[PDB]
Amino acid sequence: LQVCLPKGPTCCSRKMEEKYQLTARLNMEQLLQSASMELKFLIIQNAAVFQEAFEIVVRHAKNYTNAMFKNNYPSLTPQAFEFVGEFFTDVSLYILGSDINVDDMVNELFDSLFPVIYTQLMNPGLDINECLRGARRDLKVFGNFPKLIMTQVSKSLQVTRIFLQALNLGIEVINTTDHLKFSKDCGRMLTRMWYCSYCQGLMMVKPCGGYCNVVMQGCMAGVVEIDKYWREYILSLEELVNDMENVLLGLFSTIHDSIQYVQKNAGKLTTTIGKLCTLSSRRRELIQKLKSFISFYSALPGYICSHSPVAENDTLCWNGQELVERYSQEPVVSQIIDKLKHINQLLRTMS
Amino acid sequence: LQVCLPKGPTCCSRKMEEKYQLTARLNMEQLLQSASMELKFLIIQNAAVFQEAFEIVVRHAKNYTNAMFKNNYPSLTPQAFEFVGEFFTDVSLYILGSDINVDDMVNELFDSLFPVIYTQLMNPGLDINECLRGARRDLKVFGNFPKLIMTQVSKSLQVTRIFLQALNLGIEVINTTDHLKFSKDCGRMLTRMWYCSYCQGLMMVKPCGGYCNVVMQGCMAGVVEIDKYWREYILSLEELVNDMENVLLGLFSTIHDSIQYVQKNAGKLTTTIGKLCTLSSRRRELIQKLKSFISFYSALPGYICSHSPVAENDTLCWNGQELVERYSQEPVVSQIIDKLKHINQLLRTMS
Amino acid sequence: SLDESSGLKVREVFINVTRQQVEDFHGPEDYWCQCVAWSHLGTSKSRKASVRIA
Amino acid sequence: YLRKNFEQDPQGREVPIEGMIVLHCRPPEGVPAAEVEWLKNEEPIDSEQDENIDTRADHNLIIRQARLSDSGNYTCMAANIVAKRRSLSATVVVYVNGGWSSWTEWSACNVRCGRGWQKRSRTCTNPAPLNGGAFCEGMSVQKITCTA
Ligand SMILES: *[C@@H]1O[C@H](CO)[C@@H](O[C@@H]2O[C@H](CO)[C@@H](O[C@@H]3O[C@H](CO)[C@@H](O)[C@H](O[C@H]4O[C@H](CO)[C@@H](O)[C@H](O)[C@@H]4O)[C@@H]3O)[C@H](O)[C@H]2NC(C)=O)[C@H](O)[C@H]1NC(C)=O
Ligand SMILES: *[C@@H]1O[C@H](CO)[C@@H](O)[C@H](O)[C@H]1NC(C)=O
Ligand SMILES: *[C@@H]1O[C@H](CO)[C@@H](O)[C@H](O)[C@H]1NC(C)=O
Ligand SMILES: *[C@@H]1O[C@H](CO)[C@@H](O)[C@H](O)[C@H]1NC(C)=O
Ligand SMILES: *[C@@H]1O[C@H](CO)[C@@H](O)[C@H](O)[C@H]1NC(C)=O
Ligand SMILES: *[C@@H]1O[C@H](CO)[C@@H](O)[C@H](O)[C@H]1NC(C)=O
Ligand SMILES: *[C@H]1O[C@H](CO)[C@@H](O)[C@H](O)[C@@H]1O
Ligand SMILES: *[C@H]1O[C@H](CO)[C@@H](O)[C@H](O)[C@@H]1O
Repeated sequence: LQVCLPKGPTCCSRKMEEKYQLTARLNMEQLLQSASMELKFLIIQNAAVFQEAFEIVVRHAKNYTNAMFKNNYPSLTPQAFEFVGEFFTDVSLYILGSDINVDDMVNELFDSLFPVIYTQLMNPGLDINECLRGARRDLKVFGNFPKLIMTQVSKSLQVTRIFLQALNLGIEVINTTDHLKFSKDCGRMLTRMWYCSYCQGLMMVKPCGGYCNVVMQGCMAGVVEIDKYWREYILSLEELVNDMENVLLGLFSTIHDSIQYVQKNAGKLTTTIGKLCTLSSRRRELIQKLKSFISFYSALPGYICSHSPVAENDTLCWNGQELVERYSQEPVVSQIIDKLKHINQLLRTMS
Repeated sequence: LQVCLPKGPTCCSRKMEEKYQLTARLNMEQLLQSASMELKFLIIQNAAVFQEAFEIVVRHAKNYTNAMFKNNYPSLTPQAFEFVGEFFTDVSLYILGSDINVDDMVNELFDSLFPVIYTQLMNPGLDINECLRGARRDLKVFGNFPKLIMTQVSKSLQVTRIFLQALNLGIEVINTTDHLKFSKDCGRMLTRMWYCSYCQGLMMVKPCGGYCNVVMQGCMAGVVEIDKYWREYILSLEELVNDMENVLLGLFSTIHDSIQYVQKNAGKLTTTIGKLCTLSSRRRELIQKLKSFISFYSALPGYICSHSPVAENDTLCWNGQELVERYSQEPVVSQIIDKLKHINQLLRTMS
Repeated sequence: SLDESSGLKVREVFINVTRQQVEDFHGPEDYWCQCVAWSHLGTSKSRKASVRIA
Repeated sequence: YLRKNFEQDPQGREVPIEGMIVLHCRPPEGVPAAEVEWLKNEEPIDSEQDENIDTRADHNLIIRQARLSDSGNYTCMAANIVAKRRSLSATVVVYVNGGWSSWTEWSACNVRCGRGWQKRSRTCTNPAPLNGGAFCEGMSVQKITCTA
């Protein structure tokens, strides 16, 4: 045999030994799954909820601005509908991790807004449109509203995007936990601890508690090292939470005030242009329930040994090769560490 | 046989036919070499001469500037010798086609000149040297002398480098001419025209002039197409000739005036820095002798037929398969065309 | 309508559908529509035309 | 004599978490031969410190996995008895592509009698986008009508 140390006779061959190894693998994976399931479900729930909530906020702000345009500036419709839809589509896209520039969003928005204002509100009476687009930027007709909107929405959308990425990365690492494959020696030790007693003809003998402790410390060597990075991740997320909704809702008020500011100088503008041309409660509850799992990677070997059939009394137990009266006594992990380091640096540099 | 059309008996086998083919190849290569030798040697001579003349001009300007520093600014020597040598070495390198930036040459020159001026002319009394180098550019101490020198030398060095490149490319195309390999059918036709008469037992029969004309027009099909581009190359070179020496000679006058300009503001500069820290005849003769070769690619088949044993009388001559009393009647080329187009566009955009 | 080639009852139905309907539709597939015609013998489905926002 | 212009500056690259990238560097012409040294974010890198990074005789920086050596501004610097010359820094950013999760279980029909709903979630976490990786393509939620 190659796993069960044959002290004398044996009831199992090499094939039954491979079978015991596969069952040991399945049992270890099931135990890790049972340990991680509650936290995994919590983070998956919150990720889904916040993504849906942000999409709802974007849609609400979108057709609120649409309604305000429809009520106060009917001469600017339906062009206003088109460029407002474009802007809020780009906003939702930037929220979902796409490569979008916020300042460029605001600039395209105002470059689309100004010509229809000039043609339908100031000079009622098309192909010179690009010249007007240029006059939007060259005369700074909207004053400091564009820079104000740029900063206001950029701050909130960036923190929101980083928050969603952090939630997804937490889901990913916790899901990789129960799929962690260990070394061959660790597998042979788990097989010896759980099943090699059956090869010797024993029916109800359980492994020693101290033997389980040493086996798990040998197996989970690299896995415990994830604890520091997981704690720093939880703390950085708590720092980041202590808003995207307020900015996207006040966008229409700011745009209406900007239109009024532009209209206040129409006398000289038309002449010179003709001449030239519970959410906060959900984040707080998530953080409070997540702080209870800061010791997830430190209590995992204890969980594996306490939730498996063990002889805690260390009397008449299986030490891995014989029945004794008293026991005498990285790559995937590195991937998890690197992803945690990245998300922690992002959370640190944000707040 | 596969080349000599056997009208009846024949004195040669297939092996003697391959021998005649190889001798035809050697004869064609020798004829092309004899046709191209004069132009090739002319352009090689002029290329060598102009390169040597430019190197002489660079050395003369070099030690002219050296003498002016030694006579007018002895306190700046021997550092002046070092950076003047560096500058003129880089000048010679850029002249010979190397990837050298002229603006960087002038900037390094002035960055080396300013600290020794500050330490030996303005503040008589080393490791803070880079700070002084920075103050050269941050305070714009040399005024507009650097941009003036940059433009003045960039124009002349660029036209000189392009002139040398055009000469070298002419050498390259004329040398590629005599190595042109032709098609199998062209080779068989040359073998039939020059040697297949021997297979029939004839001793002194020469091929018909019109037969030579049709054979050469079939062979030199793509080679004649080079005539337009070669003529345009000659004309563009003549346009470019109608200077590098004058600029490199006036360099010392400009550098001395720049030093005087710098010294005129020493009062505030020292305080703020201490607180902070025949040739034209040769081109004309080359162009005049080169214009005599503007019909080189158009008169080449005529040369091949007139410098080979032919029956210009069209009486009792070899038509390729029998003795008659009266005759009845690309890739490498594309490479040459592309290089000629490029050099012609450069010569056009220069002058 | 009545067809010229054959004297039989023809029916033509038009359905508008606004941009607001497509942009506010949050289904899994592209906004598609199908046509069902009813006869004395049975029913028949047509092609699924998907109206999308460019 | 040492030249200012580098023969070939390192090029910035985008590489996945598992991808391998080689940074080429040709020092400027000079006598003696320039000693090429790699600097990650203006700080030298030790080839013996990590198995993932190694220095080649022809001045090349090879990275097998983007895990043991993450993103940064890699710069090639040539040293000689004359002076030193810095090349243009290459912005190497490691990007992670979005990857779909398996279909969860169908939820119970909210309505006891009549038209009900059944949901199935599909998160973007295997793998989750990193350092500005492209987000998962398609829908995240699945809803079907049920009759109880
Ligand atoms: C958490 O970890 C578990 C364990 O690793 C993981 O379960 C796995 O899910 C993936 C989903 O991608 C399964 O892989 C699939 O296998 C099927 C059948 O062969 C393929 O059709 C799938 O291919 C799709 O994606 C490919 C990506 O390259 C495409 O090439 C292809 O065209 C398809 O689009 C896919 O490879 C895998 O089998 C399971 N593992 C087991 C043992 O069942 C789970 O995804 C992880 N994440 C979460 C949050 O659950
Ligand atoms: C926007 O919401 C208003 C109510 O505030 C509603 O009347 C209108 O139909 C909605 N329009 C769109 C485009 O959804
Ligand atoms: C063994 O069992 C006894 C029962 O009273 C208990 O007191 C003791 O703590 C047990 N040993 C260990 C190692 O837990
Ligand atoms: C050129 O260099 C020589 C070095 O022997 C020097 O004597 C001479 O003065 C320099 N040039 C001129 C033209 O004076
Ligand atoms: C041409 O041929 C005739 C004989 O047929 C001869 O007399 C005459 O000299 C020849 N002339 C030339 C120039 O070939
Ligand atoms: C990388 O270097 C370039 C200059 O080479 C600089 O513009 C850029 O900001 C640097 N990026 C980082 C992340 O340091
Ligand atoms: C998820 O989407 C599809 C499956 O429909 C694939 O392109 C790929 O598996 C992706 O991650
Ligand atoms: C869920 O949907 C189907 C299974 O019904 C597959 O395409 C795939 O497993 C997906 O995740």
